[PDB]
Amino acid sequence: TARFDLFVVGSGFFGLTIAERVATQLDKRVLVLERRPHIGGNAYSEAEPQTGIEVHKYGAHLFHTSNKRVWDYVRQFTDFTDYRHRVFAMHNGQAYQFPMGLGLVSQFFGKYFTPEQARQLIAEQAAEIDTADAQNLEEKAISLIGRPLYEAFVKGYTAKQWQTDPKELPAANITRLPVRYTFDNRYFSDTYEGLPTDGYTAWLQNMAADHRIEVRLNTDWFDVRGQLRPGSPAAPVVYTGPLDRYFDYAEGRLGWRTLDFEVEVLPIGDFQGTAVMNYNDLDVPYTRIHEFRHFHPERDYRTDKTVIMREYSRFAEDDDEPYYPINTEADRALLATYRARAKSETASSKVLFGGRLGTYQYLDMHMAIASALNMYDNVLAPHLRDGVPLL
Amino acid sequence: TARFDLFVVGSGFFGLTIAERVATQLDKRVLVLERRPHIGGNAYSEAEPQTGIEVHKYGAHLFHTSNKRVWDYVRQFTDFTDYRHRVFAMHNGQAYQFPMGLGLVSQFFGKYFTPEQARQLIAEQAAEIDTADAQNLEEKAISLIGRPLYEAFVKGYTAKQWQTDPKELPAANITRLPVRYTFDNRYFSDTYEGLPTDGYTAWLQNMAADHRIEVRLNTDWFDVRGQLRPGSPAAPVVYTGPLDRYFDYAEGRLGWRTLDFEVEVLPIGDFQGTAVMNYNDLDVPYTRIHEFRHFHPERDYRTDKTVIMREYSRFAEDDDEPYYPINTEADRALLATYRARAKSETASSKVLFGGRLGTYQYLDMHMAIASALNMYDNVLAPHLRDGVPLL
Ligand SMILES: Cc1cc2nc3c(=O)[nH]c(=O)nc-3n(C[C@H](O)[C@H](O)[C@H](O)COP(=O)(O)OP(=O)(O)OC[C@H]3O[C@@H](n4cnc5c(N)ncnc54)[C@H](O)[C@@H]3O)c2cc1C
Ligand SMILES: Cc1cc2nc3c(=O)[nH]c(=O)nc-3n(C[C@H](O)[C@H](O)[C@H](O)COP(=O)(O)OP(=O)(O)OC[C@H]3O[C@@H](n4cnc5c(N)ncnc54)[C@H](O)[C@@H]3O)c2cc1C
Ligand SMILES: O=c1ccn([C@@H]2O[C@H](COP(=O)(O)OP(=O)(O)O[C@H]3O[C@@H]([C@H](O)CO)C(F)(F)C3(F)F)[C@@H](O)[C@H]2O)c(=O)[nH]1
Ligand SMILES: O=c1ccn([C@@H]2O[C@H](COP(=O)(O)OP(=O)(O)O[C@H]3O[C@@H]([C@H](O)CO)C(F)(F)C3(F)F)[C@@H](O)[C@H]2O)c(=O)[nH]1
Repeated sequence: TARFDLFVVGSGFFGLTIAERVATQLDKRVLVLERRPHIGGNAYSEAEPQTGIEVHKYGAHLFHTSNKRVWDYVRQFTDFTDYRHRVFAMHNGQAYQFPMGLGLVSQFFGKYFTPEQARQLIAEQAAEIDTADAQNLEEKAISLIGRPLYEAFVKGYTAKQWQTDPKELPAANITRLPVRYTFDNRYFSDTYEGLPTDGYTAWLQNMAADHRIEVRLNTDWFDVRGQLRPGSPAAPVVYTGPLDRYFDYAEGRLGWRTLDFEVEVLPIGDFQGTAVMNYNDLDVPYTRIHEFRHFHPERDYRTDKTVIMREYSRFAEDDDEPYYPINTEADRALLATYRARAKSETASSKVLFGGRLGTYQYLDMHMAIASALNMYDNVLAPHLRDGVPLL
Repeated sequence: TARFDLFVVGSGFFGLTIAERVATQLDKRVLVLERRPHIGGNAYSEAEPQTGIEVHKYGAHLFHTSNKRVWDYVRQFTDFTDYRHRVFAMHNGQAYQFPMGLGLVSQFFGKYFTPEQARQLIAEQAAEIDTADAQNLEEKAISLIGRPLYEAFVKGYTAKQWQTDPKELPAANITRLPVRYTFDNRYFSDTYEGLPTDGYTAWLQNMAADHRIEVRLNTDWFDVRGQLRPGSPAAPVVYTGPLDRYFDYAEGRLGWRTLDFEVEVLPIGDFQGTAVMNYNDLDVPYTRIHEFRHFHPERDYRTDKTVIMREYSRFAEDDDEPYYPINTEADRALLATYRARAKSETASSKVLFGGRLGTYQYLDMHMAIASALNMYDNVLAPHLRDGVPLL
């Protein structure tokens, strides 16, 4: 009678987490529908033929979390390396330590500042706004690093990445970056961090490995939901695609940013001597450059070639794949509307919304996985197992 | 009849490794004689009363090795943290990335150099000498980092640390430092690295914990060897004290360097924002400064106080404790003599020589432990177990 117990739209970390938990902990059959030719969403990786180096096809993916439960969960499917992510910043022909630390300060200001002297210097340069009263990105950034540093490393980068007035961008975007007064130049500040030892695709394939999970690549949910759902009428639907696209943009177009990549194999062994180099100056079109050999130093790749990737940012069109939610005031207002329509869809046909795209949220991998675990624990499992309504 | 099966002089890592292996693997009674009030030699650590921060009393101790067997052995007695040692260098009022890397190069030379451009620049500045033909420290350093960088970060530091012409110092001293053309500023380049989770003293106390091992603090071997050895005539002696001091300096005085430390608790939470800051300029008397809170960031120490330690270097006197072997041509010549007298002592009264002091070798912890394992495997064990002579 009932073919599946649950439909999941999208095979990203949210979708796979949901699909894995349901199938493995509740002994239920889950159908996962993926539009792309591969699973894993933007986390999908692929070895470059010439060099053998693993390439994060949709931009650099670095896993990190302070959530012990998430860390323990993800380690069920993959090992993690010793890698600690660091970023350098290119400004006026000089490579700077990054982000905010004694390294960045001493370089940019020409002399060594003690932790105490550094705190005083920034406090002076952050006088025009206090951190608590920070409404947007521009105000919050200046309140944390000061206007001179904001001018040189934030204002330009933010322009290329968003093409939106920094006074209209959320403050949460800039607070993704740690603000320190030590020489610690770790780009993240979570307890647990590392790269998947055998790569991202292996990790992802292990999450969807269970026999009760079926994944259909090259399949849009909208093309087949008419045919599928009557086959399993009681089965709920977890949707992780673009939230506005789901309702045919009937309330308006949410602001998204999309990315274009240029992948190039170079006849030299080392291009920039580090994994990610940010480009903060507007005299260059790309936001940053990835050199993927530096992601996995524990592996010994060939030393005569190397793979680099330039990252370009622009507004997402109707045919584009959305990467970043812009989340301006207008966007947040429009989101509130779709939230209501999504809330209605949950009660009318048991359709759930989650993930970066499904919630218009600037989510990372760990945040997406944690979110999926919460939806499983508090919503999905009680429904599928104990009959409880989804609301 | 026979009280002990082996005498060990000195409770450093060599001595303890020897004592542990013999007692634990051969079921033999070992007496360890320590002159100091504590075990562990220079690796002894101690919590500072006000702050609670662990202080490496005899200078910063960072464990690292590429030897899998050593790593597996030491982990039997302690856990290791995630710590990766990094050093910054102070020169003309600016804090530099260190050692040789794209960080140091781009800072000191004012602009960003690509890995390829960096290799070319140094090759030009290292033209006066090729690395293979490097006889001493000065020549080897210039051949690896170039004369301008040698002038600014090596020549001055080496003067304060050795007070000896760099043309008379061994090349092995400068090759302790990694030479890179990436942004990797890890001060070491071994596979395994970290700090003892519960501190060095706990680690050391676990190695000497066995009931067949007796350690006598506050005891000089020379004071009691007359009384002890007839109590166990068949028992060999492993000596890890100063090699020249053993023979009453009868062949001459080996050149040593000793260290003086200044420990100060400051009413601020952070002094330099990093564990070790080198001071390469001669306008300051100390070689470097340690801030021990940065050694263990995983621990949460108080943020209103901090412990720092200034390191001063000088020649070791007859009453001083030797830290570094200088190993000049004259020193190596004198060492050859003591080697012969030591070789004679092995055949006349079964006295072995090992460790940093006992062999006049610039040894690290892992090298000292590896050395002790080799002496156990190839010399001590066959003797104590299979009667084989020590030669
Ligand atoms: C450039 C970049 C770098 C990042 N780096 C990091 C990092 O270093 N560390 C970190 O923790 N996070 C990072 N992130 C964030 C992270 O990638 C996201 O959290 C992650 O993609 C979460 O997956 P998601 O489940 O929200 O689904 P997503 O992976 O965003 O994709 C889900 C899938 O849904 C599918 N789909 C959509 N619509 C349909 C449909 N109609 N029918 C069928 N399938 C559909 C898509 O094919 C897509 O594959 C980065 C993001 C970007 C853009
Ligand atoms: C400032 C400094 C920093 C260092 N940092 C590192 C580091 O970061 N990482 C690393 O791997 N290595 C480091 N080292 C090197 C390391 O400390 C040595 O390898 C280590 O001390 C090895 O111990 P050892 O067994 O050779 O004996 P040592 O520890 O040098 O001491 C042995 C003991 O013999 C005892 N003794 C001597 N004579 C007598 C006697 N007549 N009677 C009784 N007892 C005697 C002494 O009391 C002494 O305690 C550092 C060394 C110094 C000086
Ligand atoms: O140099 C910078 C870096 C960030 N920012 C601002 O901060 C915002 C968020 O930065 P964030 O680094 O998290 O951007 P992201 O693409 O979401 O993060 C990604 O950036 C990669 C890389 O290490 C860093 O270059 C990454 F690892 F893939 C990432 F962190 F996921 C960004 O939109 C900018 O407005 C700057 O202004 N300047
Ligand atoms: O900045 C430097 C550093 C080293 N050198 C030269 O290199 C030689 C050896 O250096 P090395 O760092 O191993 O000296 P060491 O005291 O044996 O090493 C110790 O130095 C500590 C710290 O991190 C680095 O400041 C340490 F960790 F404790 C150490 F590595 F054990 C030194 O004698 C100098 O001649 C310089 O010229 N300049």
